[PDB]
Amino acid sequence: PKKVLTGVVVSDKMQKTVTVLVERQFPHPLYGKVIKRSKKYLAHDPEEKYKLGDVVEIIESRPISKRKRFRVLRLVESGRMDLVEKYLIRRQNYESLSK
Amino acid sequence: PTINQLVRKGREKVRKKSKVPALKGAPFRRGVCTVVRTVTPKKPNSALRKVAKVRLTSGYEVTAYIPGEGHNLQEHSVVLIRGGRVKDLPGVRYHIVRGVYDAAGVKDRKKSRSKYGTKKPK
Amino acid sequence: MVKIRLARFGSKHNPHYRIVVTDARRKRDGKYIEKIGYYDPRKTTPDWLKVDVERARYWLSVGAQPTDTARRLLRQAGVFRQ
Amino acid sequence: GRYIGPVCRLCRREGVKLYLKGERCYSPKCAMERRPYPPGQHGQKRARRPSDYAVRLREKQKLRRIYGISERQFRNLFEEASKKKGVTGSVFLGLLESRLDNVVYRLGFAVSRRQARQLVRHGHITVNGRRVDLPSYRVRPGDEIAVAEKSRNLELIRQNLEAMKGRKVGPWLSLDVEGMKGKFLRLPDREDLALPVNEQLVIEFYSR
Amino acid sequence: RNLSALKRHRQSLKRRLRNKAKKSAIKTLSKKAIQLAQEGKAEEALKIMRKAESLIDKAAKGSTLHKNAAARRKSRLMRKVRQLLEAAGAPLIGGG
Amino acid sequence: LTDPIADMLTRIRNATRVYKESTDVPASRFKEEILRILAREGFIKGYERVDVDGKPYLRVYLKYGPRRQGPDPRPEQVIHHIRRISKPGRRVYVGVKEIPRVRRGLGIAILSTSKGVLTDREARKLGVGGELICEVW
RNA sequence: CCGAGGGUAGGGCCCGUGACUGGGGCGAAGUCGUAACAAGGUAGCUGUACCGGAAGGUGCGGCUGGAU
RNA sequence: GCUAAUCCCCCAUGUGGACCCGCCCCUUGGGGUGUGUCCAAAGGGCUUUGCCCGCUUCCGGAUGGGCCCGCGUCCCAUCAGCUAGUUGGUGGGGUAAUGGCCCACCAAGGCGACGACGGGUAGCCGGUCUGAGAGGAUGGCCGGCCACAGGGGCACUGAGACACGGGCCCCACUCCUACGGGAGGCAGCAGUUAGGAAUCUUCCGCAAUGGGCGCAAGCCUGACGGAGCGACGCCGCUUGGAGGAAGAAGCCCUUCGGGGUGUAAACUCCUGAACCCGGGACGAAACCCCCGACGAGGGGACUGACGGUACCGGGGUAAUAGCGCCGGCCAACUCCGUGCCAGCAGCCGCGGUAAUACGGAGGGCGCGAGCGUUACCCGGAUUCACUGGGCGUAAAGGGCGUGUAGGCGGCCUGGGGCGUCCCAUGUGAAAGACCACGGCUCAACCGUGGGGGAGCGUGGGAUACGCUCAGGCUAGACGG
Ligand code: SF4
Ligand SMILES: [Mg+2]
Ligand SMILES: [Mg+2]
Ligand SMILES: [Mg+2]
Ligand SMILES: [Mg+2]
Ligand SMILES: [Mg+2]
Ligand SMILES: [Mg+2]
Ligand SMILES: [Mg+2]
Ligand SMILES: [Mg+2]
Ligand SMILES: [Mg+2]
Ligand SMILES: [Mg+2]
Ligand SMILES: [Mg+2]
Ligand SMILES: [Mg+2]
Ligand SMILES: [Mg+2]
Ligand SMILES: [Mg+2]
Ligand SMILES: [Mg+2]
Ligand SMILES: [Mg+2]
Ligand SMILES: [Mg+2]
Ligand SMILES: [Mg+2]
Ligand SMILES: [Mg+2]
Ligand SMILES: [Mg+2]
Ligand SMILES: [Mg+2]
Ligand SMILES: [Mg+2]
Ligand SMILES: [Mg+2]
Ligand SMILES: [Mg+2]
Ligand SMILES: [Mg+2]
Ligand SMILES: [Mg+2]
Ligand SMILES: [Mg+2]
Ligand SMILES: [Mg+2]
Ligand SMILES: [Mg+2]
Ligand SMILES: [Mg+2]
Ligand SMILES: [Mg+2]
Ligand SMILES: [Mg+2]
Ligand SMILES: [Mg+2]
Ligand SMILES: [Mg+2]
Ligand SMILES: [Mg+2]
Ligand SMILES: [Mg+2]
Ligand SMILES: [Mg+2]
Ligand SMILES: [Mg+2]
Ligand SMILES: [Mg+2]
Ligand SMILES: [Mg+2]
Ligand SMILES: [Mg+2]
Ligand SMILES: [Mg+2]
Ligand SMILES: [Mg+2]
Ligand SMILES: [Mg+2]
Ligand SMILES: [Mg+2]
Ligand SMILES: [Mg+2]
Ligand SMILES: [Mg+2]
Ligand SMILES: [Mg+2]
Ligand SMILES: [Mg+2]
Ligand SMILES: [Mg+2]
Ligand SMILES: [Mg+2]
Ligand SMILES: [Mg+2]
Ligand SMILES: [Mg+2]
Ligand SMILES: [Mg+2]
Ligand SMILES: [Mg+2]
Ligand SMILES: [Mg+2]
Ligand SMILES: [Mg+2]
Ligand SMILES: [Mg+2]
Ligand SMILES: [Mg+2]
Ligand SMILES: [Mg+2]
Ligand SMILES: [Mg+2]
Ligand SMILES: [Mg+2]
Ligand SMILES: [Mg+2]
Ligand SMILES: [Mg+2]
Ligand SMILES: [Mg+2]
Ligand SMILES: [Mg+2]
Ligand SMILES: [Mg+2]
Ligand SMILES: [Mg+2]
Ligand SMILES: [Mg+2]
Ligand SMILES: [Mg+2]
Ligand SMILES: [Mg+2]
Ligand SMILES: [Mg+2]
Ligand SMILES: [Mg+2]
Ligand SMILES: [Mg+2]
Ligand SMILES: [Mg+2]
Ligand SMILES: [Mg+2]
Ligand SMILES: [Mg+2]
Ligand SMILES: [Mg+2]
Ligand SMILES: [Mg+2]
Ligand SMILES: [Mg+2]
Ligand SMILES: [Mg+2]
Ligand SMILES: [Mg+2]
Ligand SMILES: [Mg+2]
Ligand SMILES: [Mg+2]
Ligand SMILES: [Mg+2]
Ligand SMILES: [Mg+2]
Ligand SMILES: [Mg+2]
Ligand SMILES: [Mg+2]
Ligand SMILES: [Mg+2]
Ligand SMILES: [Mg+2]
Repeated sequence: PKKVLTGVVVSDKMQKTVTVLVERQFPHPLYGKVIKRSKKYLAHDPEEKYKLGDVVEIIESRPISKRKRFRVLRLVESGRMDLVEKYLIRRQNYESLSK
Repeated sequence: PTINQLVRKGREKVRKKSKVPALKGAPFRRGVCTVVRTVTPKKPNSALRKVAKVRLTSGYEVTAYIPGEGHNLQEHSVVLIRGGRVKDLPGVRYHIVRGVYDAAGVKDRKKSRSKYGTKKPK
Repeated sequence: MVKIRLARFGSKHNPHYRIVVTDARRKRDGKYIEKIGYYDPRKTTPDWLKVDVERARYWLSVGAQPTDTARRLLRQAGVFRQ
Repeated sequence: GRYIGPVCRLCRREGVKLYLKGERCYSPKCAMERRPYPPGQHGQKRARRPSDYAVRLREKQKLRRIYGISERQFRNLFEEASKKKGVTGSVFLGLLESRLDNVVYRLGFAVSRRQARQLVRHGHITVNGRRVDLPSYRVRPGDEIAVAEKSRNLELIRQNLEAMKGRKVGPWLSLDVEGMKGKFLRLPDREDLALPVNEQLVIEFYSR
Repeated sequence: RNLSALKRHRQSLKRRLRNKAKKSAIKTLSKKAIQLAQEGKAEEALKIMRKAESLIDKAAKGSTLHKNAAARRKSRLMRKVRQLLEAAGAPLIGGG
Repeated sequence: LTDPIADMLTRIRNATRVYKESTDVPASRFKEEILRILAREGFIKGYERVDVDGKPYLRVYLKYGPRRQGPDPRPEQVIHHIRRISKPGRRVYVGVKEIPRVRRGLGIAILSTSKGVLTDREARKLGVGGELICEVW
């Protein structure tokens, strides 16, 4: 099937595009422990209906642009700004990891 | 370390330090001798060890041991070398293969003859 | 076209072909599309020939072309009996 | 190839007669009967305590020396036994036994395995009809081990066939004299042979 | 030092001539027709547009155009001509 | 407190090693289900839900061997050994085919499965796997 | 138009090499002394600081891994 | 300047197919339909009112591909910030096709400690090697994909190429020549040279398998099939076997009585590698021809590089042994010579006048057409520790707080079912590996069959623990 993933919209500052952050767990291949890793997908939103904070599902689709190969499938939940904070606070922290 | 610490930093596979760099991954390497002379070994030994300084096809110039009783090496002697240090002559890390190029086998070996490039006798 | 032929396995002076369906442009002993029987030209065992006949008729039915000396080993196994 | 030298020193070193000769093995002119001490300048010197290593080497060399087989060939069998189902010590002795030249010496056609080799090697032997001149043929159950027809009429093989008439032959074998043919019945239970070998010590030699 | 690969190059050169030649005209005409349809000039646009469409599908018969190119070329022609005429209209001939 | 389970098992080991008759661990309908394995398999006499200062606990009744002869008369343990496998630091899960044989059968591995808390034997029986809570012998 | 590359100019990283120079490892068959190990003949060690052919010394503060 | 065609074009013909608009199903550009418009072709051969090979347009199949997405894929953070076609959008261009692949305009975005950017190193996989396993190391031969064809750029032709033995241009190098000019690209098979410790015949054949063109005969095939060289590796085989002294000589030891080499030799008999002589393959039955119907089917014939080789028969000669080691680890001990010298050495260490440790010798141990050395990989190394280590004094607790990210988290109850667990099903190529059997006289090598797996897709299921949502609590924590 076409791969479907669920994630939070973290950017809407593009026109007709949202950045949807998808997260996943998996046991570490050697040390066993369940670990998380996340990844941003640029998702096509022709309708500019998805907004910051939306938890959504995106479906792998025929390529729209360089880097956009997913359309937003459908809304799941609205207003998870607490997630968007998680992401943003991390980016903001980066200003402290330099020299 | 915690399990987490290991997820974060991993364990570190530690490399080996080659003990015969001048070979440049070769089993043997050809050279010419610059200096052919004797060296005094360290405590608690005492001797006059026979040694060649050899300039290599691999760019490197090293001191190599000349094993056996007596040799025929002088300046310009073309020589093959093999790995293996001589513990008691620091800096010497390679051996001259007797019986190869301008390095004769030992005259009159009977025992252990292959390690000395001396042929089977009459 | 897609073809049915003999891929030489075995070894030196000891042939052992696999009657096989492969693309014509493959190499002889290359990845085949499907194995469908074997052939021992030296005839050195009770069954120096075998053929999935139900299959060899499919590939034929859908356009595979056999080699000469495969056509035969398909006749000899009566894939051609009408 | 195989050992091909002074064969008495072997027994002497092992401290045991290995029956590597045939006839002379049984006379009082046997080396081990005259000098049951190890070959060379030092055999009369008092032995010092053999190491664990020593011990297992000796046992292996002995088992190996019996069959006159090369060390590689010995090794390859032993491994073969370590992959093969069951008890390795057994199977190893079994597989060592199923060798042509041994079976031939077992079925009495010759006085020494050494002689039983040259017999196979000189094509004087057969299995299930066909001629076989490979001393290493792994013989299976059911196999008919004949003398060559053209070799049936020969002095050496005659004299040696005559010595077999009512001598009984291992539970895993049958011998039809006159008919000059014999049979490999089954692989030997360990008991069926009684060699001066703690074959356990052999497994232990190769596990280092 | 010789081959019939030479022959094979000899021919390529010649096919190339016929091809380039064919593609030029197709572009010349579509443009001609799109040009008309802008200032349309309804009947004339459509006239030339057919002459292109012919020439397109004709090249597609051989190696010059892959048939989907022809499809693609044709589609984009018609889309252009028509939508141009909608700033003025109305379609004088066929078609369609 | 970060591992209620380990805390329990440890409360036991600690007690069993100074030979207490019982010891109480803070109650949990999951901790219980594990004690319900520990007693059934005969590692403990059993447990009973009691109360300490108004607060729910499980009093766990410990079991040992005979007094012994020798200068150290202390009895053998019935729980010789008990230790977390899966932990909060590293969850440990097994498919059925990879459930361990503790101590050649003589000990068990309690496991939480979606058919409840089982032993290796029991798990293999219903043929399911799960988080490997711990090991006892 | 784009375009291999060529040319001009200025940057960045890396390697080789260099009068001379700084210590380092080793050798040991030497000179000077004896700093540490005993209360090691001024308890030791210490961060810093100033100083002295050299180990080192002294100040300030710290540790005991200090003998009596 | 002339002439032919399966060459080129025009018109005709429209089952169909292409395209715009409308409309129905469908739901990214899928299928259908109405109007308008547009598009086909080549004939050759027989036995000649009939068949064969072609040519055309459409639909489906099969096979081979393009593109796209999830996850996996080394070292340095003494590389921490990177990004202007940059990230998105609208329109167009291009292609078989999506796409910033390309372009114009517009917006100001995209990426980064889950490690961007930068540097270094490496073609990736099936596998291989080691290892109890986990793991480590590796990617040669064989199979799969990729990339490249003197260094670069480019497109043409075409179903397919931006094409190793096709084209264009620029560079570097070399060559040829009649000095005006012109030519090449072995990382195809051999072969030369350079480099190197080091890696092969300028062999034979299309007989076999396969490929290309042909109706076919057939032609081409350095693919391939074989032969040559090289202990490079593995496997197989030989240098004999039996008998033969209280036991020669020589040599070594010695308390001078003797001990060793040694049944070893001699010698006696038996066999019979090599060699000689004769025969001598399998690999090859199709294509074709005959009859039938050019099919099904039956029968005829040709053809073998290797090779007169393997192999079979007959005859027939006692017929190459070398290398390491013998202080301990480690199996194997004495004499002489030497005298901190000459020298050995993997680690510990040996040698300064009684050295089992140097050199020779006798003797001994281990392997044997091999034995040893050097190099490198895993192992021993639980010495990077997941399995499976540690931090008072051995190396190892941050000088102390505060706190971001993260990691982790009490008791009870429900919903969800992400982790987790079960079943089903697809995939998991072939070779290899493992078990069985079988063919080469064995083996190596090779064939047939069997057995599975992780992992990932799909359908269904479970709900204890972890998760998530929701509702309770007071033992943690905070407060009065
Ligand atoms: S037994 Fe036969 S072989 Fe062993 S010594 Fe006595 S004689 Fe020689
Ligand atoms: Mg777009
Ligand atoms: Mg000394
Ligand atoms: Mg040179
Ligand atoms: Mg030596
Ligand atoms: Mg016996
Ligand atoms: Mg023992
Ligand atoms: Mg076994
Ligand atoms: Mg016996
Ligand atoms: Mg082992
Ligand atoms: Mg041609
Ligand atoms: Mg024009
Ligand atoms: Mg084209
Ligand atoms: Mg076309
Ligand atoms: Mg564990
Ligand atoms: Mg430029
Ligand atoms: Mg430039
Ligand atoms: Mg230029
Ligand atoms: Mg200096
Ligand atoms: Mg002082
Ligand atoms: Mg002092
Ligand atoms: Mg003092
Ligand atoms: Mg001070
Ligand atoms: Mg002074
Ligand atoms: Mg002072
Ligand atoms: Mg203080
Ligand atoms: Mg004409
Ligand atoms: Mg027309
Ligand atoms: Mg722009
Ligand atoms: Mg677009
Ligand atoms: Mg194209
Ligand atoms: Mg771009
Ligand atoms: Mg990430
Ligand atoms: Mg990092
Ligand atoms: Mg580079
Ligand atoms: Mg490379
Ligand atoms: Mg291990
Ligand atoms: Mg690699
Ligand atoms: Mg390699
Ligand atoms: Mg390959
Ligand atoms: Mg290139
Ligand atoms: Mg190129
Ligand atoms: Mg080149
Ligand atoms: Mg070029
Ligand atoms: Mg080409
Ligand atoms: Mg080219
Ligand atoms: Mg290319
Ligand atoms: Mg090619
Ligand atoms: Mg070429
Ligand atoms: Mg001229
Ligand atoms: Mg020219
Ligand atoms: Mg040339
Ligand atoms: Mg060559
Ligand atoms: Mg050279
Ligand atoms: Mg070759
Ligand atoms: Mg051919
Ligand atoms: Mg053919
Ligand atoms: Mg054909
Ligand atoms: Mg040829
Ligand atoms: Mg005597
Ligand atoms: Mg004697
Ligand atoms: Mg004598
Ligand atoms: Mg003899
Ligand atoms: Mg034949
Ligand atoms: Mg050795
Ligand atoms: Mg050893
Ligand atoms: Mg010893
Ligand atoms: Mg001297
Ligand atoms: Mg002496
Ligand atoms: Mg030694
Ligand atoms: Mg010696
Ligand atoms: Mg061999
Ligand atoms: Mg190592
Ligand atoms: Mg070990
Ligand atoms: Mg390890
Ligand atoms: Mg650990
Ligand atoms: Mg440690
Ligand atoms: Mg502290
Ligand atoms: Mg600090
Ligand atoms: Mg937090
Ligand atoms: Mg949490
Ligand atoms: Mg909880
Ligand atoms: Mg689930
Ligand atoms: Mg599966
Ligand atoms: Mg497989
Ligand atoms: Mg397996
Ligand atoms: Mg067999
Ligand atoms: Mg197989
Ligand atoms: Mg629930
Ligand atoms: Mg709550
Ligand atoms: Mg409280």
